[PDB]
Amino acid sequence: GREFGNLTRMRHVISYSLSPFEQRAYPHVFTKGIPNVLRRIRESFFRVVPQFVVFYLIYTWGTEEFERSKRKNPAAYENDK
Amino acid sequence: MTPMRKTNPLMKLINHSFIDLPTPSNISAWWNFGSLLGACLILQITTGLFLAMHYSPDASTAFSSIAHITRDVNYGWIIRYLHANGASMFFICLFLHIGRGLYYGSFLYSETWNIGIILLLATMATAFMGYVLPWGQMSFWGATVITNLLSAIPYIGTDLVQWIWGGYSVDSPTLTRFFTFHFILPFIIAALATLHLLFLHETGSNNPLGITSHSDKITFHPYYTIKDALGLLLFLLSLMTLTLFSPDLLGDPDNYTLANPLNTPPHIKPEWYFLFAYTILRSVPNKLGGVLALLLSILILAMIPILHMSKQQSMMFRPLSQSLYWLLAADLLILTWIGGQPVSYPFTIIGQVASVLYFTTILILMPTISLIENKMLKW
Amino acid sequence: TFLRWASEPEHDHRKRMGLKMLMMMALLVPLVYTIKRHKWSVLKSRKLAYRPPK
Amino acid sequence: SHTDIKVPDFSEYRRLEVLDSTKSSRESSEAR
Amino acid sequence: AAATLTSKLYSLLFRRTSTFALTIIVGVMFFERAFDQGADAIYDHINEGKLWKHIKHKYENK
Amino acid sequence: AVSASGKWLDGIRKWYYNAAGFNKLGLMRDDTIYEDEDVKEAIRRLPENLYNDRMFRIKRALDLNLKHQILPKEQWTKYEEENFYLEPYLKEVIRERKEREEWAKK
Ligand SMILES: COC1=C(OC)C(=O)C(C/C=C(\C)CC/C=C(\C)CC/C=C(\C)CC/C=C(\C)CC/C=C(\C)CC/C=C(/C)CC/C=C(/C)CC/C=C(\C)CC/C=C(/C)CCC=C(C)C)=C(C)C1=O
Ligand code: HEM
Ligand code: HEM
Repeated sequence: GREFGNLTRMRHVISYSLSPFEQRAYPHVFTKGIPNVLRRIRESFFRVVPQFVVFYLIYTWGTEEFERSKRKNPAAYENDK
Repeated sequence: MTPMRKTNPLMKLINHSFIDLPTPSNISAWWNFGSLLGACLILQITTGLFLAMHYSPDASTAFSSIAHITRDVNYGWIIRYLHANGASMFFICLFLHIGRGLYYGSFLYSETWNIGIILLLATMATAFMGYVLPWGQMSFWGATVITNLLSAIPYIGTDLVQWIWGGYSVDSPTLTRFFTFHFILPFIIAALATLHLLFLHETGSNNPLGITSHSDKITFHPYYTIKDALGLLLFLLSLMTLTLFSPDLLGDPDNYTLANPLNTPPHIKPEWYFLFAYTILRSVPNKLGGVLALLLSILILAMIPILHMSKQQSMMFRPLSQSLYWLLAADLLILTWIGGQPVSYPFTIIGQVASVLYFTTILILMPTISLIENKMLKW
Repeated sequence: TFLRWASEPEHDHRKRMGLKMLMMMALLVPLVYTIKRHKWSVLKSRKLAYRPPK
Repeated sequence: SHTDIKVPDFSEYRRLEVLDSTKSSRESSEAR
Repeated sequence: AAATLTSKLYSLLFRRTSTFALTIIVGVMFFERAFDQGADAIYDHINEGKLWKHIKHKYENK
Repeated sequence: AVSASGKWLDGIRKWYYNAAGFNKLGLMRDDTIYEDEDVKEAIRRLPENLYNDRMFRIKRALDLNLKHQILPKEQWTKYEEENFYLEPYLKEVIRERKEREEWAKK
């Protein structure tokens, strides 16, 4: 079960391969590669991105509220007189 | 006439682990960090060994020793920065190494998963005692706070703190023992790592799909050697860029001022990799509550395998679980960010909400949605 | 400026080594990736077929 | 039968020098 | 019709691994000098006047 | 029985099925189940033809995942054509385990 000699029992399968020296290292990396990457990105965009956008909104508001708190209070001095 | 790597005992082990190891062919980059972790360890070890030849583990000369390394020792500054920056890289890979298992369901390998928890705790201890060695303001006070956290024990309390300190406060004796412990633990982690790999080989690696890969296994020597040799090159690229262009970015000033037992800086925030737990502590007013929270945090990782309810390993085929996963990650980012900010109204409330959300998501939401997905699949 | 030096006298040397590192990586990263693609091509182009007895 | 099997075309992936099935690959070997 | 440069480089050097190693190490010997000198010249040209070696002239030999 | 709710249930299940990407690789639902000892025995009881088909489709899926490719649209698995071939065998195995456990406690 841990040696290539005996791992599983398969039947009726064929495989075809070519030598590394008989083929290009970057085949269709301009017409077929980029579109596949775009498919990958698009297929998982809405599953991740939006949550991290919420994080950014929480981060900005926080900082804004923190600084907003340190501003002096005109309502604590109107009557101080 | 037969190959000589199948007779010599020392070559049998190398052949099993490295050359003729059956490995799934579709494993992605996520499976590379494992190797990188060991590589980073091997780097740290050597880098630290060279720093030990010029470091004086004494409270009155440790700080001056480092200043001498960076100004008089040939290429001492680069060695020091490589050690410091290489520690952050360790944690980054370690967090990504743990996230992969959480996502793809590698925790089902009980033995291997449990060994990892131990490895994590051992590495966390190593990094904490290393950070106190420089004897800067942050180093001195960070140890004080973290060491005073054992006073919450019901009846023993002070005894452990005074025992660890070797006195009534933090001073030279504490520094010396920490230096020795810092030196030794990494070698203990190496032994644990071998046990980690040991239990792993019995079953093999898990593919991203989660289905049995016994039909598409390939050898490791020609394919994953170069693939893991490309990852290490990228790892070095990132590390060298950090060291050679922004030597002090993931650190914090006040480590370049001599430690003062009397003066105390205001923020006194710990290291970035020990920030999420720090916020969890501050979220609970009670000391005993906070320490239990910290521990309960790590313990969740051990309980995660028990909380699994879906009939699939990978979340690749379970989008609702994926969305929850990413929300949990964002929550961890918020925890880290809060840890870096002073104690104030908005941060405190946000930290409490993040902490409760963290725990609830893991302990409640994940099992429930897993059952829901089993229902929509008519399992 | 003098103080910035006194706290970092390896400034010039640090950046010179950085410059060399950048050019060396630029040459190396594409090369190593090419070797990876070369070795892996045999797997990336593999074609499979299933021919049961009928 | 085992004779119906025939290798599918790999033309897309092949190097420019060995695209056609007419010229010998022996001469290009050293170059490739 | 001339045999390609790579083909000649292969038959004479790359075919025998020992010569393949020999040419590698000689190339390292040569490339090290070339790369080092080129990088140093670029760095100096980016910062004329700043580097002290360009300042020695104003004060030297008493 | 409820018609509108049942149709809504069917619609949302079909939506979830399409959201799961295993149909994109020609995989049936029963191929994705985690392989515990119960599943291992269930697979051992499959007839040769179904076992052979299962292995080949897993190989194709692994091969596609190797190169980050996707099977053509026309060849994607359809929600209505799927056959739950493994359900009867797995159910019998689980029931046998329950009977053994029930006996074992008394
Ligand atoms: C404030 O900031 C900070 C933090 O943050 C809050 C921190 O943290 C820390 C960090 C420090 C700490 C916690 C300290 C941590 C400890 C250390 C430095 C000590 C380091 C050294 C070690 C642990 C090494 C000592 C132990 C050694 C060598 C152990 C060797 C033993 C083994 C291999 C045997 C174990 C073997 C195997 C596989 C794993 C366990 C055993 C197994 C068979 C598997 C077990 C599981 C099972 C069979 C599964 C059971 C079944 C099923 C389904 C589930 C059952 C479920 C049920 C509910 C029953 C610091 C400093 C900090 O400053
Ligand atoms: C701290 C130093 C560590 C080292 C040196 C180390 C080493 C490794 C290596 C080299 C691998 C093989 C990678 C692969 O095949 O994908 C691996 C796998 C694994 N590691 Fe670690 N690891 C460490 C920490 C951890 C931690 C903290 C965990 C937490 C759970 C963990 C859990 C796992 C698991 C579950 C696997 C198996 C993944 C699979 O089967 O797909 N490891 N480890
Ligand atoms: C995983 C293993 C290790 C980790 C994570 C680690 C981490 C650290 C960290 C973060 C620091 C402080 C860096 C700074 O303050 O900028 C440090 C300091 C140090 N470590 Fe370790 N270390 C490890 C292994 C070792 C080993 C094996 C040695 C053996 C001698 C060692 C010796 C030292 C020394 C001498 C210092 C002093 C740093 C200085 O003087 O600037 N470390 N370590």
